[PDB]
Amino acid sequence: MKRTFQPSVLKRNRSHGFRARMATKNGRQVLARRRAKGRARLTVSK
Amino acid sequence: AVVKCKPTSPGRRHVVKVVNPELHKGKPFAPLLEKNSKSGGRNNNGRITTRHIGGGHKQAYRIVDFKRNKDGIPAVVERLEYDPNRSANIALVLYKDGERRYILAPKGLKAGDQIQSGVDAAIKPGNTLPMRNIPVGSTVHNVEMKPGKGGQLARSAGTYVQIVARDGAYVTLRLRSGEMRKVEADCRATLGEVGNAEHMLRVLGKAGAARWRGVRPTVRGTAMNPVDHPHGGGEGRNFGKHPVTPWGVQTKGKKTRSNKRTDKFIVRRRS
RNA sequence: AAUUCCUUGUCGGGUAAGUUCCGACCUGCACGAAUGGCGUAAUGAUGGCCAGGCUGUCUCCACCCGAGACUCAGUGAAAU
RNA sequence: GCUCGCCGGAAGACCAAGGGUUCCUGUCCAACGUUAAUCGGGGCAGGGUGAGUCGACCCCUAAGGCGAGGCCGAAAGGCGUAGUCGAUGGGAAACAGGUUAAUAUUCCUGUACUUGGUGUUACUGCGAAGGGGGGACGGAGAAGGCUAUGUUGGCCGGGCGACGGUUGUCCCGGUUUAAGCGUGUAGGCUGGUUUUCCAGGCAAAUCCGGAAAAUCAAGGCUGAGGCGUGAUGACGAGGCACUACGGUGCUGAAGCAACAAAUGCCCUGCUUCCAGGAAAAGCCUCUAAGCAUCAGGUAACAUCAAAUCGUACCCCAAACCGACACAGGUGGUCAGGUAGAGAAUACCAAGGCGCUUGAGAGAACUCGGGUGAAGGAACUAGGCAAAAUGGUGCCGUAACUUCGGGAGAAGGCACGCUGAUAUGUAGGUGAGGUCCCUCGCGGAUGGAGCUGAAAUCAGUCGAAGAUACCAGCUGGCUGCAACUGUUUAUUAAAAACACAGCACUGUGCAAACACGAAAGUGGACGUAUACGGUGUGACGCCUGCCCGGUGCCGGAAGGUUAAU
RNA sequence: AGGACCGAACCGACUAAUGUUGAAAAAUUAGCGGAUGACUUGUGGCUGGGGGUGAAAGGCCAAUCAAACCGGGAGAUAGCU
Repeated sequence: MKRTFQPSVLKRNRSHGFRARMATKNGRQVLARRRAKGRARLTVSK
Repeated sequence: AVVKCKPTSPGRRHVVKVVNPELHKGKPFAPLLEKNSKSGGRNNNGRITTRHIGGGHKQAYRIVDFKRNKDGIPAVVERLEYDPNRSANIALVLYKDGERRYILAPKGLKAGDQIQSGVDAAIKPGNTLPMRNIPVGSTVHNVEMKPGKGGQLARSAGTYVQIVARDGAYVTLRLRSGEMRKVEADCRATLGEVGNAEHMLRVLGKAGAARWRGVRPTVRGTAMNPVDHPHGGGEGRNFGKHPVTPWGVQTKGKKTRSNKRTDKFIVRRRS
């Protein structure tokens, strides 16, 4: 059957990317949480 | 021309169609078309507000001339054309100075006939002139409401507004719903009943015939479950309510006119 | 009767034999007129009954062809 | 390596999305492969992706996002104007041959084209954010011209057959060539031209639009294909040197015609229909301030420049989504032969694979199949499952019917092959020759060849001729729903939902109604023949009596009735 | 001509058998319905949790739906085990 994660890098970036995180306030809060936790992959890009 | 379709298929059994052979068999006047795309009933918020809107056929918006503020310049009528943005066919008029325009086609106005706006116009169908001048009893259409705002009333297919009494600076004219209403006397109006008076005789015949116009299915309220509609579920065909809209408010009788700053113009409400 | 409890109502058809089906009757527990009544050609992977043809569905199973089961060599689980 | 089998509208080939080295060579078999492994998409090492034309980047926009000022909002923020982004759309240009272990429309060879910059020569009114044209657009159908492609013949090279025959009305293979440049055809649209005048294109216009004359009637635009050139090249069965045996350098014949023919091109066409079928730029044109020897424009010539990013490889799959080397999912393009209506089906070509455990045996019992004596639903909740019908032609066809249907109703007869009619008929195509000729891609006659049903008469073989695959079971009575449709992804596909039609009801436009604290948006760039809500549900005969109750509407003499 | 008829691609899911520590957390095999339309599909976009969308099944909203997932109040409360 057809599963649920049918990938596309265009949609991936334009949905959860960095240029789309820092657009709203909650995005920069997400990045703040991650920079504080120490996560090495801040976003989904690359 | 109402044509009963031979009952070959079960979807063509009940189709009664209107074939006006004098419309234009071709393309429209391109410099008066403009991009008109759809919504589905979803405003800038994104959420559906008007229900039962969506899909259908694509259409282009014909800029139709409702003010008709070109006074003094006579105009021939080049052709009659379908308009899908509307219910009444549109005429393509050509003035003397070359300018072509789109007007609503009044009853019995064929190609090659002179129309003319202006306070000096002769009394006949087509002529747009203020209601100061048109006599009492004259069947007009495309009435304005504020001087200089454009036609707003008697715009549908075959509907006409009658002038019955001018008093002072106002005219009390009888709308299509039998309502009486006073508009001030500078508001322009065209003469005649709008054309295509048998937009009401046709039968769509099938369900696709209506979905072609972006008319989605209209689910009965009494089918849905009690959370989705006040009319709610219930084993068997159960109603026991008092009829309401999907939002609680009464229907089948309750009045909803609640605008006062325009009531001083209404004389006698509808039937 | 997608409505009827007594009920396998009573009568006729169809069956050697019919609680289901078809047609009348009318004592409608507890039908009924747009939460529509009655009738309705065509349509339906729709519910019920019947008939022709056909057959291992069956009286009643028999043989045969392949995949496993079985024996050998290699790898090698699971619930409890 | 020689056989055998399987797919062949795929299980072949090229991509897009996705992956990211899985690509190619050497080396290793500890771990991964459901076993072994010398093998591998595994480990280690090295190597490999070449662009002015292909695709991104770039110019332009759709739905849509962000959106300076702005309006709204306790703060955060919401909407939105100018703008600025956003392809899944519009915009300039390359083909054939060869080569590598792995790249090639990128490298090499031969032949091309496009867009700009600068400089010379000649002619010269050039210039927007503005106007106009154009780009610019639907469904369905019909056949006219063709091509791709295929078949047959001719021509060339080779063969004379392990077993009867095979010097021929025999067998096998080849018979390929583009972009570009030139010609301008089948077909499609279209009147042209010169002048005068103007309430329009925000202003101006020499352009579009409108009007009035003359004026000729054939001009113009578009356009598949063919033919010439590209090409005395390239490619070509080969034979033929050994040179490190892998093929390396060499020469290299024929390289034509008829017929059939697309779902591809003319065609963004033509006809018809109602449901009325994107936007902006690139491109041409007209002028505005501005500059008018200059600038700038046009044409030829000369040179320069075209940057940067991707290119390996899989791509219906062992490399993407499924925890797996998973019987599942995934969009586009190419589409050979014989039977065939066919992209079904069966056998095959190019090509690709035999599904990463085998070997024996031939028990019960389970899975997938074949056949069956006599009977033929007796089984059973129920003809569930299986059997049976299955094609084309001619005849024939019931009650009922909304006059369409029902209807492929039901039911009968024929079917192979050979010969004759007809050494191949009707029909399609149409050469050579003649005649015209406005001399070419012209027309008329003529019929050469090539292709070629269907039918009748006769004969002959089998138990059987729609011989395999493929391919309706049929008839009567009835309930519900008119019908086509949608629905519980993953136990319910229905009598449920929808529906066209009917009624009530609200709604006079800053409409009701809805999302919003609001701005505002949808309704709608719509106007009562319109829009929202509610019930019923095609069609026909109709829809009875009750306003006590609870609602809705209208009245309001009187009584009770809050803040103040 | 047509929400026409037979039928492949394409879209679905009526019956039966197998499977049910499956090849598969919904499939296979033999039949099956629509197949010029209220059809289907690729790419991008919009609607967000008492909310969406809903030809209406309380269905669908990342194998979760009579109120999603994640973090927090939180070591909620449990006269129960």
